[PDB]
Amino acid sequence: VCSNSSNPHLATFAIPLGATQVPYYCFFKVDTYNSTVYKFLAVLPPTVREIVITKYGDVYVNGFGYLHLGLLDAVTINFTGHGTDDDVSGFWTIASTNF
Amino acid sequence: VVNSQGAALTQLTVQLQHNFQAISSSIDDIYSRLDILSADVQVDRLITG
Amino acid sequence: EQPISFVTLPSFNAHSFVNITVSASFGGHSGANLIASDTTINGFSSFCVDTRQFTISLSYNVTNSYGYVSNSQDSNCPFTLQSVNDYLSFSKFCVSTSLLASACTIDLFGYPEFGSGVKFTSLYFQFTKGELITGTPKPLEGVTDVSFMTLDVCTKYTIYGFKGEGIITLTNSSFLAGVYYTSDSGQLLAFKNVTSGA
Amino acid sequence: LASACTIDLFGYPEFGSGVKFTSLYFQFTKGELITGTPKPLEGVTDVSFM
Amino acid sequence: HIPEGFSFNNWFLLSNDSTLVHGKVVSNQPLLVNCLLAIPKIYGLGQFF
Ligand SMILES: *[C@@H]1O[C@H](CO)[C@@H](O[C@@H]2O[C@H](CO)[C@@H](O[C@@H]3O[C@H](CO[C@H]4O[C@H](CO)[C@@H](O)[C@H](O)[C@@H]4O)[C@@H](O)[C@H](O[C@H]4O[C@H](CO)[C@@H](O)[C@H](O)[C@@H]4O)[C@@H]3O)[C@H](O)[C@H]2NC(C)=O)[C@H](O)[C@H]1NC(C)=O
Ligand SMILES: *[C@@H]1O[C@H](CO)[C@@H](O[C@@H]2O[C@H](CO)[C@@H](O[C@@H]3O[C@H](CO[C@H]4O[C@H](CO)[C@@H](O)[C@H](O)[C@@H]4O)[C@@H](O)[C@H](O[C@H]4O[C@H](CO)[C@@H](O)[C@H](O)[C@@H]4O)[C@@H]3O)[C@H](O)[C@H]2NC(C)=O)[C@H](O)[C@H]1NC(C)=O
Ligand SMILES: *[C@@H]1O[C@H](CO)[C@@H](O[C@@H]2O[C@H](CO)[C@@H](O[C@@H]3O[C@H](CO[C@H]4O[C@H](CO)[C@@H](O)[C@H](O)[C@@H]4O)[C@@H](O)[C@H](O[C@H]4O[C@H](CO)[C@@H](O)[C@H](O)[C@@H]4O)[C@@H]3O)[C@H](O)[C@H]2NC(C)=O)[C@H](O)[C@H]1NC(C)=O
Ligand SMILES: *[C@@H]1O[C@H](CO[C@@H]2O[C@@H](C)[C@@H](O)[C@@H](O)[C@@H]2O)[C@@H](O[C@@H]2O[C@H](CO)[C@@H](O[C@@H]3O[C@H](CO)[C@@H](O)[C@H](O[C@H]4O[C@H](CO)[C@@H](O)[C@H](O)[C@@H]4O)[C@@H]3O)[C@H](O)[C@H]2NC(C)=O)[C@H](O)[C@H]1NC(C)=O
Ligand SMILES: *[C@@H]1O[C@H](CO)[C@@H](O[C@@H]2O[C@H](CO)[C@@H](O[C@@H]3O[C@H](CO)[C@@H](O)[C@H](O)[C@@H]3O)[C@H](O)[C@H]2NC(C)=O)[C@H](O)[C@H]1NC(C)=O
Ligand SMILES: *[C@@H]1O[C@H](CO)[C@@H](O[C@@H]2O[C@H](CO)[C@@H](O)[C@H](O)[C@H]2NC(C)=O)[C@H](O)[C@H]1NC(C)=O
Ligand SMILES: *[C@@H]1O[C@H](CO)[C@@H](O)[C@H](O)[C@H]1NC(C)=O
Ligand SMILES: *[C@@H]1O[C@H](CO)[C@@H](O)[C@H](O)[C@H]1NC(C)=O
Ligand SMILES: *[C@@H]1O[C@H](CO)[C@@H](O)[C@H](O)[C@H]1NC(C)=O
Repeated sequence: VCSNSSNPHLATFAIPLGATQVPYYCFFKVDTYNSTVYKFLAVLPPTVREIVITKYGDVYVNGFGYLHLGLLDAVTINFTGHGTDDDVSGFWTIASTNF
Repeated sequence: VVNSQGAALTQLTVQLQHNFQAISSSIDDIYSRLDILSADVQVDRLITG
Repeated sequence: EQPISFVTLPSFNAHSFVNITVSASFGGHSGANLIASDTTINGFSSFCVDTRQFTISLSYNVTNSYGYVSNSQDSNCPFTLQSVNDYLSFSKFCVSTSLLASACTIDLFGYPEFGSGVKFTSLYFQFTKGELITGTPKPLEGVTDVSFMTLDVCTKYTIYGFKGEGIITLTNSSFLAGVYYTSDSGQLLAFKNVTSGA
Repeated sequence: LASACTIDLFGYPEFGSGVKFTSLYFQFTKGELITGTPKPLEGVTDVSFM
Repeated sequence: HIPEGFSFNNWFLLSNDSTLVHGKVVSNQPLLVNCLLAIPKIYGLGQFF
């Protein structure tokens, strides 16, 4: 969940957000069957091109490997893909990469 | 022979990165994080190697 | 009088205080022997940090007839009790008084000068290398980005978990990959300002 | 026990804290008279097979 | 196999730490592809993988 200084609830999680409204402040919500906490890790970089996710929980942004997690099994993706939005779609290509 | 004489210098830098049974290869890193005694022993090992 | 430069990933002021408190008495049992000893981590037996910036604080509460108790620390982890306040970077950090897997042990010893010294307790640290956790000696007030540095002068710098001595300068190079560049000597000569790209 | 290594078992009930149940001690010597097989052999006169 | 004749503008090497400025290296990398989807529309309906 990422927001551009529009945090009705994340402001409670992080009162001193800082910076200004132009940069986007992203957050990871740790949702589970016991708690729904919200964590802050970093601010959105100005440019993002390639994002890689592994089966072992490793996420790579711009060839860095920012964060690592445990075992993964599935994922869900949603945006405004209402048929006619593919022209300005934010995803160019999605592939099943193998080592 | 020209490449043979131009070689045998690059590998001299390599063993600096090698760690000799020490926490890290950077002496400044070790000296400011751990007590003087074991750090001195480890840097003695490093300099001897 | 070396200026100090500290630069990490851009983030706001998220500071927390982790506190270990030890309380014990010596003058009741035998002078050289204790009666009761309690250790609390913010009033709890174990804790785990979550904020990017954290500060450790250790408090002593010892009672004895002599009134003076020598405090000593037995260290096995790569960092000591006070060394953690020297701009240290981690990814996961948890502290407990009980045994935990893949955790080193740090011991605290008290010598009330009565002739015999005793170990109050043992501390266990479960730590992983990383960037999301930073240890600062003091909180930063009115600071939007913790990173601060001085250019074109000799300075003691601590960048991305590596500490060195040198003059730092700006270069007119463009690169879209990586956050730092290293040579075959282990020297991190080139690093990029992620916010600006410089 | 003397000259015995320690093997530890840890249980994490997902409640937030994990504990060590106990410690196991093995006193072992290299040799031939003891063999460890995944399953018993039924109707076998000589365990050797190749 | 990936076809030849690609600029790979939106591709980067998978690195845990640092990056090679210039040179050559061999390592296991995520390059083998099973299927490719481009100009997409369906993930706007909560696509599941
Ligand atoms: C950056 O740092 C990260 C750490 O965060 C490294 O990530 C590790 O990468 C290695 C290499 O892939 C991972 O090791 C893999 O573990 C798999 C899981 O092991 C299970 O299966 C084996 C049997 O194969 C059992 O013996 C074992 O007990 C486990 O049950 C292995 O399966 C992998 O080996 C096999 O993988 C597939 C499976 O079919 C085969 O096709 C392969 O040929 C191979 O035989 C492999 O060993 C490791 O788990 C990762 N760690 C983490 C924490 O994610 C990165 O490697 C490092 N570098 C880079 C560039 O990112
Ligand atoms: C974990 O450990 C930290 C570090 O000790 C604790 O933080 C300290 O908390 C104590 C009180 O429990 C503070 O002592 C007094 O606090 C009063 C109110 O605290 C607020 O204001 C101070 C600044 O004045 C802030 O630092 C603090 O975070 C609160 O926002 C102050 O009014 C007192 O000020 C008096 O002393 C100072 C110094 O002599 C004088 O300048 C003043 O004029 C006044 O006379 C006093 O400071 C202490 O300040 C806190 N230190 C820090 C660094 O925050 C945590 O409470 C503790 N947490 C747990 C769970 O154990
Ligand atoms: C390279 O690395 C440096 C190292 O930190 C980072 O530099 C960022 O960009 C600029 C460069 O200096 C800095 O942020 C900007 O500061 C300006 C001035 O700051 C204050 O100056 C006086 C006090 O001396 C105040 O009175 C004044 O009001 C300023 O607040 C600001 O003008 C910028 O925005 C400010 O004003 C707007 C006006 O609406 C407010 O909305 C903002 O909230 C803000 O108050 C801006 O803040 C700072 O050094 C770094 N900014 C960051 C990290 O956010 C960068 O990492 C990188 N350089 C660049 C350019 O990215
Ligand atoms: C330094 O430590 C002392 C010792 O207290 C305790 O010592 C260990 C046994 C261990 O439990 C420590 O964690 C703990 O600090 C502090 O002195 C007293 O500490 C207690 C905390 O346990 C305070 O509160 C007390 O709590 C008891 C349990 O509920 C309660 O029974 C007490 O009431 C009784 O207090 C005295 C005995 O202490 C007794 O004479 C009374 O008549 C009454 O029944 C009490 O509520 C006390 O308030 C602390 N002070 C006193 C004078 O007892 C000390 O505060 C701490 N810090 C310093 C010295 O700075
Ligand atoms: C990838 O993202 C870019 C950035 O948005 C997309 O470019 C956008 O393309 C659409 C249609 O091609 C443009 O809409 C049309 O623009 C023309 C002017 O060129 C205008 O006359 C029309 O009325 C209509 O608005 C859109 O402007 C353009 N974005 C920008 C910033 O110019 C691109 O299509 C995306 N690619 C994929 C595959 O999704
Ligand atoms: C998750 O663990 C916590 C504590 O063990 C429990 O979650 C509570 O569930 C009740 C009823 O749904 C809520 O009213 C509480 O607010 C929950 N706690 C918290 C901290 O949010 C429960 O045991 C577990 N929940 C599961 C297994 O679904
Ligand atoms: C982010 O900024 C855009 C303007 O480009 C605005 O429309 C949008 O509402 C902002 N985000 C939020 C969560 O308000
Ligand atoms: C970089 O730009 C030009 C060369 O491209 C050079 O003359 C200039 O001095 C440099 N500026 C710096 C290093 O700030
Ligand atoms: C995906 O998000 C849109 C938001 O516009 C929502 O209407 C839709 O129901 C979501 N899809 C699923 C499967 O939740």
